[PDB]
Amino acid sequence: DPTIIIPKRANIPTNDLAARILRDVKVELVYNNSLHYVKIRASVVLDRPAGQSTNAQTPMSSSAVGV
Amino acid sequence: EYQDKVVDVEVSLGTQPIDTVGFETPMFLAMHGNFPERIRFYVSTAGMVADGFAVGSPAYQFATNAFAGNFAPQRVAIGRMSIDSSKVDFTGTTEQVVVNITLNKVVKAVKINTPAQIATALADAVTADADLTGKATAVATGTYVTVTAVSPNVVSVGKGAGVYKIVNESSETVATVLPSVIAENHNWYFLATEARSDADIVAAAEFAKANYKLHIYNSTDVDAYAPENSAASVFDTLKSLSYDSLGTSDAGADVDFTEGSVIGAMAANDPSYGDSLHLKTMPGMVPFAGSDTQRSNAWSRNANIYRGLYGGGSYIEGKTSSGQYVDVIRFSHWVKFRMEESVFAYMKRRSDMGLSMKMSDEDLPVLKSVLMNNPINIGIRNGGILTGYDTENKVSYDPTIIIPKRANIPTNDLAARILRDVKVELVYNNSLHYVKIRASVVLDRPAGQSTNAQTPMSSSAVGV
Amino acid sequence: DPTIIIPKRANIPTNDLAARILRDVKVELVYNNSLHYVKIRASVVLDRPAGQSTNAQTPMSSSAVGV
Amino acid sequence: EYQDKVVDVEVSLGTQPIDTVGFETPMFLAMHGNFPERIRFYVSTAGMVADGFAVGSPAYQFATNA
Amino acid sequence: IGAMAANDPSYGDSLHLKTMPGMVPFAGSDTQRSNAWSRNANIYRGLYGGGSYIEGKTSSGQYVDVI
Amino acid sequence: NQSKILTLQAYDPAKVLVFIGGQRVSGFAADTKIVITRNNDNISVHAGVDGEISNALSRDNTGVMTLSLQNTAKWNGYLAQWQRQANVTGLIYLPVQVEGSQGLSLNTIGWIQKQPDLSYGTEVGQMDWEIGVLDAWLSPDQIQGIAAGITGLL
Amino acid sequence: NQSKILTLQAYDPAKVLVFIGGQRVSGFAADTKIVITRNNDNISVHAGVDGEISNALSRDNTGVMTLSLQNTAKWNGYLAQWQRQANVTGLIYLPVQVEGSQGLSLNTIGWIQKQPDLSYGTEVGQMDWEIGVLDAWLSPDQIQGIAAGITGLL
Repeated sequence: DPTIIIPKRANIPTNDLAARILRDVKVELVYNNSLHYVKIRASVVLDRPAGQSTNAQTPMSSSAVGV
Repeated sequence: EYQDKVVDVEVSLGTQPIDTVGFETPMFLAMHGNFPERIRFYVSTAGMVADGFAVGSPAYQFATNAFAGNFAPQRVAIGRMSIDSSKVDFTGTTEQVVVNITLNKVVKAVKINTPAQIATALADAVTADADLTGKATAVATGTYVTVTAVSPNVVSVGKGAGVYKIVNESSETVATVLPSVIAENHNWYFLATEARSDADIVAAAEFAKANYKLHIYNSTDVDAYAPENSAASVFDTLKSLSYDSLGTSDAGADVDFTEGSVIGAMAANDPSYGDSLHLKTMPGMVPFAGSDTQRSNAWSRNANIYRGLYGGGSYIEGKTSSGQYVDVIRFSHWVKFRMEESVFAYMKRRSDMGLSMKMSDEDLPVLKSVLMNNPINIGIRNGGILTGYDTENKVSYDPTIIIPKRANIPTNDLAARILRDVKVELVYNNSLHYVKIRASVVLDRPAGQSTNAQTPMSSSAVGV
Repeated sequence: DPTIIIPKRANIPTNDLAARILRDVKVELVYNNSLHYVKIRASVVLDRPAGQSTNAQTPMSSSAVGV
Repeated sequence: EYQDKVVDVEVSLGTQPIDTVGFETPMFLAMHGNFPERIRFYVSTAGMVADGFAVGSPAYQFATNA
Repeated sequence: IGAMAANDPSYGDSLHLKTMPGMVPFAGSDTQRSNAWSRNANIYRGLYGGGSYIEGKTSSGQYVDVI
Repeated sequence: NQSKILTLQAYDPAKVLVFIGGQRVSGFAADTKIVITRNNDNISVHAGVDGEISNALSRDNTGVMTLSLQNTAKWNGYLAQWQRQANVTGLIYLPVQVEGSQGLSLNTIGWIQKQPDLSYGTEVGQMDWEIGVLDAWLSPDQIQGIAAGITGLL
Repeated sequence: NQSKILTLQAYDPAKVLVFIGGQRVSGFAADTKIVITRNNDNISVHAGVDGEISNALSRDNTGVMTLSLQNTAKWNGYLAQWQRQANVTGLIYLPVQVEGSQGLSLNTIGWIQKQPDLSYGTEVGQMDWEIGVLDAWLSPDQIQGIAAGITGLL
């Protein structure tokens, strides 16, 4: 999310009140990106594809073994 | 870094990719010298052969069996022991004998055409290969040929065609090796061993119970189904010690090391469902050929048997050495690991921001929610954990959690800064193993039924 | 509860009135504690759990027999 | 004194605990020689058998009934 | 120091499980860890994929948090 | 038995993406974005006097995809111009794609069948374009596939 | 346990700043200055017969910002003139900003929805203007942000 910050009067040095110029205003942004290159991976099958695994469990995220 | 084409396509003919699954990596303690490390992880047999493993060698057979299961894992851990020599026993009978032998990245397939004569001919043929003689050695004796590698050379011998055994001998004992193996990596769950002596199996079983691992072994013994009074097999040996290990009798267990099939039928199975192994099909195994009495004896000794029924093959009864079902053991280990992991993960995140947990009644109770998240709820959702009200005993199965209060904590623990006495309860579900039916047939006209229309009364009133 | 104590003038020795330094101010505190280790006791049931005792009395605190 | 794991769990299969109740301890004057003391306190039949009491003996029957 | 510098002692926030970049996990076995603990030599250990300090103890045996 | 949450994520209408010709559609109506309906029943049934039952499959997969847009949306101009462009040049077909958030999807060829009526009133009006589809088979994009070989019987 | 002061400073109503178009509003009513309310619920819930629960997010962020001013305040003229200016020229949108003293804030686009009734009586009257807001999400302006990555679970 874009952000904007403005300093308060108590934080302005006395010198700037004579110069009458404010400083330290800050803004932030995130730039998008276009797409330049793409790489694809195809596959071809000739004979009868082999039967797939018949597991119906919901795939677990990671191994439980950890110490 | 530089791409010459905006769009590129690699056309792979025939091959297909496979998704990434979560699993427990098995460990196979083999004896060889192909690499210096105590333990390595492989993802396919191609990588193992690229490391100098001979086709048909024990590790290769185990890996190719493990990767063929319906629940096969995607990594395999290979242990390493010392190696003194190897044997090629031709005891039995055999027309063409082929032995695959690889020596220091050199691959060759010796050939040959009474067992003693075949062994002598094979030994002579081995010495004919100048490369084998310079780097390896062969000698004949009885029905077996003993081959040894020259010290700066690594030799791997594996099955080709024909009937014979391949046995590797090593001075290192399993009991001495496993403590070093566990030090390098503790990231594995299943335990398997190449050596099939009684002492090695007993040592592995003792180690597994202490270090919270699951032990598997195929015995290939014939006393496994001897009459019940003959308490002389390894299966009966383990019963006396009350150890836990999924052991099963087989015929090819010492030519193929069929532990791979069991692991592939067990690796990617989530314990949260309580999915027993009763009827799971396993490629590679061969049906048990004994008769009814032999099967009864095997069951009495807790030696599981692979049986073929109605054209297919099926495991049976999934029992362990101690008599408890393997499913219960896996569920207990799953709970034990994941409750701890969840609690530690919450505590670490809570102390990584400051504001670490403190021993007070105002902060302790959150452990109830922390534990009710992760295992206690996933188990209920997947059906592993039972809930509801029991009508027979008039008791409820609802999971319960209790946390002690600060006033009940002894002063000593406030110095040790460790809490104790947290209690949890659970009720495990059950699969269905056996069913019995009672049919009936009628031939003539069935007799007229009673025409009573009253609501059936519950019990006799006469009681004093 | 934190406590603070201050001595009175009559209790100050004459020497300190020349040195002009006060002593014997006392404070007390109780430090909290973080949590380091935890131990759990789980249990699993397989068959039908046995029926519990059906006592409905309020549990008594301790045995009356004492002399 | 030393704990190797931040969190540890003992998975007891089947067994369950019971709360602490207030009660009056009964006394059974049995005749035997298993221990020298005139009177001892037990909390389960397992402890009594561990002290050399034979299964089915009077004290064992009384305890298991109580 | 980076895991300790900006931590306000007023919270009593021990160092038990704080993660620290740069350090490498301790590789010894259980007996070696027991010996190190007996000598009050803290060890960085890796658990469940992450790294974590342990026990924050000092040479004299008192926890660094109290000091 | 405890109540179970049917999904982990939440059905977000903004995540439903409609691609007509390779561009995302924007400026939808209030209540309903799109409705997909089949023109004809999948399977017909012939019942004899004696009770014998025989069935025949239906090969008519044409369907209608309603599309609601605010009359102030800019996509009204695109479709209106494309209507006349196709009428003159004679090319009416264009790809159609729909991505479901927590449901089924669709990817086929389609065309504009009828232009919705236009009404001006106190509040902002609505236009319900009708887009034909060559095949109206809603396809899944989930872990489904490992159980279809289980329900099979007889 | 001792009672804790929820803040260091004191909630000062004068510190709440309202900027409509780049100018500070002045001459507020007695009791309440501004009220912000969302038009629709954030999340809807669909409950099945079996007990399955599914939810869908709501993308309607329109809201209403009540604004109370004394009938003697000069800002009544500004809004009244701007109403007709927008009616004639056709431009109704203008920026709206609210700064909280010890609470949440708001910064979005808005417009005048309804002119309040005018009543003359013994005492000075009050007018409660209604200002629409494109998005009614109250945003924080505090140290919040380091804990939002902690409450997350499941």
